[PDB]
Amino acid sequence: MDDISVIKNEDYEGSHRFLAEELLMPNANKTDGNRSTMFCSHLAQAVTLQKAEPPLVYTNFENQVGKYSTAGYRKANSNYKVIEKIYKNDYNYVLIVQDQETGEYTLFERAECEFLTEHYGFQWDNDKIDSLKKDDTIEKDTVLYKNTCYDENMNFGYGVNLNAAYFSYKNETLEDAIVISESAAKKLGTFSVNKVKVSVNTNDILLNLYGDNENYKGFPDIGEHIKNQIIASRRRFDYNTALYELKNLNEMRDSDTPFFADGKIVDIEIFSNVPEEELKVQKYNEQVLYYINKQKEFSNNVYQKLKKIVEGKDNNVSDKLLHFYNNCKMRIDENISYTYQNSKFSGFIMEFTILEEEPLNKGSKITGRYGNKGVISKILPDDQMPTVAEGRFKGLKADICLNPLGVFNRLNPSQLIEQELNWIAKFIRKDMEEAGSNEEKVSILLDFLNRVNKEETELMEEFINSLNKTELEEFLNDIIENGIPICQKPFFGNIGLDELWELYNHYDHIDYFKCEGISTPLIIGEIYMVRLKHEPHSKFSARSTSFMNLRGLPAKSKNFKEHKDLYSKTPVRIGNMEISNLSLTNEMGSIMDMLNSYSNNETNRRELIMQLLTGNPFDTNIDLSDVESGTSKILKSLFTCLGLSIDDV
Amino acid sequence: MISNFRKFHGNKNQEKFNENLILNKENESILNYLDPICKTLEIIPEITYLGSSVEPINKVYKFNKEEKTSDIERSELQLIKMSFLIEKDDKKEEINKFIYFPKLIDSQYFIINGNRYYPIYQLLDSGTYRTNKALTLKTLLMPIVLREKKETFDDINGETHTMLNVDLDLFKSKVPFLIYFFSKFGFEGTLEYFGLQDLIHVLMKEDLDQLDEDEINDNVIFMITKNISLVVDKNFFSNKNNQIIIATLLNCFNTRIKIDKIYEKDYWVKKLGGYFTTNNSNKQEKGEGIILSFERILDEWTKKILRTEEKNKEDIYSVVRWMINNYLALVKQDNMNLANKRIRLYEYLLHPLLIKFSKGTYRVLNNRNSNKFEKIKTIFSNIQEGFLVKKIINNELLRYDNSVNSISLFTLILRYTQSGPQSPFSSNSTNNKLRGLHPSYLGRLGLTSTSAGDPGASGSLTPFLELPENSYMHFTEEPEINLN
Repeated sequence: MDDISVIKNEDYEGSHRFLAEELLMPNANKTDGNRSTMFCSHLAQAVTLQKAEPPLVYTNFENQVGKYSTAGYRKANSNYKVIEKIYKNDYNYVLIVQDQETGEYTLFERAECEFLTEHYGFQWDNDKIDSLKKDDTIEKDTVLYKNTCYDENMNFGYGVNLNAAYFSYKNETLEDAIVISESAAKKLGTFSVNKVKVSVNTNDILLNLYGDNENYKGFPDIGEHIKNQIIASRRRFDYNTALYELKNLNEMRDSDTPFFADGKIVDIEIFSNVPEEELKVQKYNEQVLYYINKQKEFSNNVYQKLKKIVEGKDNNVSDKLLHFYNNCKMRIDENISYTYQNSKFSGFIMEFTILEEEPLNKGSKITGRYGNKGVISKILPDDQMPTVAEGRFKGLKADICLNPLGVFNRLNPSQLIEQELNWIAKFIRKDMEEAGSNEEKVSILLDFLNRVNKEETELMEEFINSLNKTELEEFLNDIIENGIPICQKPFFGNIGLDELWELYNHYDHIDYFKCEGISTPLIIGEIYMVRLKHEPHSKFSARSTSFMNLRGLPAKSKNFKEHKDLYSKTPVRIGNMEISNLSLTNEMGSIMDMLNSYSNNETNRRELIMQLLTGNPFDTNIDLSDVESGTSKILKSLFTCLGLSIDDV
Repeated sequence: MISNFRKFHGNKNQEKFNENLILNKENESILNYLDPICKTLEIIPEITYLGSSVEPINKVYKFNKEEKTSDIERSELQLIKMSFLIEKDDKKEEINKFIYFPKLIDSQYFIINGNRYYPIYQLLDSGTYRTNKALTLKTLLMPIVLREKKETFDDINGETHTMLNVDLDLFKSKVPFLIYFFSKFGFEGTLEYFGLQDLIHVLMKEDLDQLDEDEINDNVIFMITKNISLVVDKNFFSNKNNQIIIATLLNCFNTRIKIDKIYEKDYWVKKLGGYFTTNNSNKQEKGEGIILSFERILDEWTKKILRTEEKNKEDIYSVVRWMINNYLALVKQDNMNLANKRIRLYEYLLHPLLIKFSKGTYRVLNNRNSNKFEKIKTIFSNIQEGFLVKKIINNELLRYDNSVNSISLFTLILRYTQSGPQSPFSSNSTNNKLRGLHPSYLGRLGLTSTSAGDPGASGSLTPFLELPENSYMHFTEEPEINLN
């Protein structure tokens, strides 16, 4: 293949026009392709972090990426002027606003959650919109509300900065394993929001889980938090026999259908299909009668609030406002029946949205930018982790220890460069902090920035000379506290090898840190960490005895999808080679007995269950019986349908 | 203040992104793509098109007591109204159909049944490309394909030549490409139309006896029948592409022939019929039908898409002539190059309506000894207001939105897949060539981002890409081979 000859490096000079999704990862011309191509998937699967921070070593390309991603923030397209705002609940409320240049009307709704997918979401950090009130003015560039990733000044951020070192800890870092201090685990966090659809029929009722008989609170309140991971449990009721069934509603019974969820309930909504006159008398269906009424009140409000706007001669309204107005005016009318899944349900059905914060736990995965994927193995108190107790800055403690065995074998030397850069930044920052007035302090900085990225020096000088004395002092104090940011581009413009050699040669007062109880020089730097989607609770499964298929064999049941159970009660099948590998041993009768008594013969299964339940728990001496299995009957029926039979002897 | 300096340094950048490319999906209009699919139905002489339009939907509800039914889940739709005028001897019915189509909200996604769906671009070749021992041109529904086969011929003196003959694999048959022209324009008509009538002549036995001896070397004389001979120039025979026509012409004829049968179109119209229908009674009639169909294979959209000049774009015959004139250069080109590929967004979404219309029109085309008006009415009788939505969702044309991060620019805004309707890519086919890379990819596509589940079936467009304007989503403006 000689088609490569068309490619010429003369034109591709000083321009990153040939990189997609690699603009974020720096020093992209050092790592190989096999490890680099994993970074795209790693970025594709990255959950949101509560305490998001901007990266210390930035590629100067993430700001535009954040700006052009409109799925997390909502700004004002044109200058508005607040007309009205109305409430709907404790938190959620809407507002109607009007333009000043076209005369149209639009709506903005404040929320407290978002359902990105079936399990993961985020929480809106709505602050500016709340401060807006009482007919104010909204400008062009203002942002109403934003996600947790974006900071105050639109700077992007999708990870954290953690002190790291390359070390081996009791062979707990074999293969790809990571230990992490408790403080870093506290710093790292995640969100989780899920929606659950409970259903109620005419026959069914709701147990008095919360509260006494005076307040028949079937379900939690608007802002309360659920307990025991049970949101609501409904019990079937039969007309024939209820005297001995409804004696005590404060305790669970044998035949119940509870619903499991965890978190804090934020939003509810109830849809009903029964006449209100019949619902007014039922005492047990009390709390619903509250909320529904409140809901209707809200709707009535809008019908009396902006009815002069849309129904007037102007009628200059956007599509969203008109659709919302029609939808809200639908409810207050009479003789309306809803439908679900193209069917008319009888009893009412509500909605619940539940929000919860999940901390970092053992078994999760965290990766860096260069695709050095790892798995959390064992967390420790911060005391146990190595510390430096000899140098001037005694106290610094590493937060994560990575595997040192597979760094060169993995063919990706970028991590070493990043750690060395952050270590040199730490040393130069401490040297600047030790002494020096503001007159020359910046000079000590500029020299270091002169040998790393020549493009940054001009902007450094311009920004430094632009400010006044007090702001310059504040900025110097801030850079002393946090650390000097270092910028370098992914492909064209960065440090290689000769620059690192010269930088090391110029600074002659630098030595490795001497830890305590180690007797080996060590270096600790700061690296960028991003959490990943993969979790242990999303695939864990166990099964004792679930629903059986129509034929008789066990089969998958759809109950976990509707939040009716904790574990995904799905059995694991024995593969084609599993039986053979079991038959590696000369014993075959034991294999046959196990299979028949586990998932083939009904009588054998029942006999085993009984003999296991009653008898001696410490020592078991079961004795299986001999009864023709189901699979034999199925095969015989199918073959005799074909016209052939299996004959012994 | 680190944040202020970071914002200032970010604002002082120079290689800014391409604003126009990202906000592009909202520029597309359904009415632009609606016309060719409706005009496809014009094959039946009775049906005449009258246009279609979007109807207003804004309305203020007035209080009513009619037991209204409302859905629990939210969805957004838009109404499109199409009109047709069915004309007959006395009946002149007008049919107005209404269809629901999802609307683009937030310029990024559709909301249907409370769920969110993300449209994705599809990448496919422009057409007139080359596959294994064949030259194929993509089309809306009928993929016209040319197939080549080698053949051997002997002249009067006994010299043996190996040449090529081309057949159009249309309607599940192998037919010479010259017989269509011979049926439509005739022998002399085809000779004039190709432009080679000054170099092709037919002579009888008596003229063969009086043949010019000194012109034998200058003009190679080839056998036609036991008595009829062919007069052609060696200079014309020099070029292989020119020799293709001679080989096909000699392959078309058979041993049995009559001098006056050559000028008669029916003489080989019945031959084409016999190729199609075995029964002798209908040999004429059936053949005529094929001709009609052969004049409706090409539609308006394929006319607009092609980059050839106007003179080679009048109709199907001109397209075939232009394709066969430059067969060698077209077959010498490669396939993996990006200069002849494009991206579609809505034409791969409007597929089910076209499929339904084709299925409906074939039934009425294959009707015999019955009143046409009832069948024509039954063609348009069934139009469900939830046809497009149900067919799109059920067949998984759209991709379910399953993402967890807020970084959407590189993940879903710019994503292209090679699979889907009319997609040569197939996992079971094991075509490793399509999953590779080409030097033309660099500079206009991402060479890194690949789906781990199935490599090569999903990438990501380069944010700095600048699609040329007014080229219908074409990466370039000229094909890979100049042909100039």
